[PDB]
Amino acid sequence: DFEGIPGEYL
Amino acid sequence: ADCGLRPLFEKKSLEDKTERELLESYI
Amino acid sequence: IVEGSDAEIGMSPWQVMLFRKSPQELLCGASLISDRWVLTAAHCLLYPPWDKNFTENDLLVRIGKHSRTRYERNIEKISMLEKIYIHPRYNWRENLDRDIALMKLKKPVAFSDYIHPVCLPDRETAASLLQAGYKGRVTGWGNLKETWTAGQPSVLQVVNLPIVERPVCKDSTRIRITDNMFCAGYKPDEGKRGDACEGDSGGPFVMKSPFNNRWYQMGIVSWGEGCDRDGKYGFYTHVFRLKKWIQKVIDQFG
Ligand SMILES: CC1=C[C@@H](C(=O)N[C@H]2CC[C@H](c3cnc(N)[nH]3)CC2)n2c(=O)n(CC(c3ccccc3)c3ccccc3)c(=O)n2C1
Repeated sequence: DFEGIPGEYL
Repeated sequence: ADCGLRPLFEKKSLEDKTERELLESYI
Repeated sequence: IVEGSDAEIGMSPWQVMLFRKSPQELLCGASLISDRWVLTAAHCLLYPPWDKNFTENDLLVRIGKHSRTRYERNIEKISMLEKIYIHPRYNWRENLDRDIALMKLKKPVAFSDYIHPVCLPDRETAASLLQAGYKGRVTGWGNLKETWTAGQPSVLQVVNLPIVERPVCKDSTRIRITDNMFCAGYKPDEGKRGDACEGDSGGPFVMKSPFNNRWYQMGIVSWGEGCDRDGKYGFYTHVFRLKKWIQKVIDQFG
């Protein structure tokens, strides 16, 4: 349900 | 300090919709 | 939260959402105690019986969120952990005794109208506010109901709960309650409900000092028997009881 968070966090 | 003084409330001197309840409970 | 309501934007600036990288998922609540440290329950991290042992790299701490699901950019801040410290004597084996844990931020978090720390209680405040009948407030993005027939809420939720007497807490359950726990909620007699639910654990149980207008974290949401059951109460880490500890690592490790 969550919107994707910016990649640099991963 | 500033801990626990909320900038959108305690800071503009505004109360949140349910806080009353609390204060009242510390009767 | 069972029986709560949509919180107000900026209502809980200390509200921390402990996020899981793979799968991308809500894991727990937590609270901002400083610019570098987050406060949480150990059980969100270590629960051997559930094969639960998260490390410094499994989690992401998102602060200043309101929306449960949306990446709220320029508003919320996703941060990375330095280290996790679990109370050396946390008791997952028996009663989840000493369910406390400190999480260290990779970098200082910038306070905004949405990001602001809560205080820790002192002897006198802890003293005068931690009394039965006295209502605390719990917030989280946990489940609306214990199980949902027919991870649920649109936005951060709120519920204000009465602190209950020991013996009442002790009657409630079959678990060995300790000095480091405290229970809350309405008696089946008070025609009034609500509770923290699943996904609400580790989040803050705060009350307002009628003396200084400051909001203080008196407990961390712990264990319970289901959510909102008649005759049972929600359990809470006794934050002020474990202060000697907080104080200690916080200065061992900065
Ligand atoms: C990671 C864990 C967290 C937590 C949880 O899932 N908790 C769930 C249940 C309600 C809780 C909760 C609801 N409202 C508040 N304030 N807390 C939040 C989500 N927990 C339990 O309560 N037990 C069950 C409980 C128990 C057993 C027999 C009889 C009564 C209660 C238990 C507590 C402590 C140690 C071992 C078992 C268990 O095995 N765990 C594991």
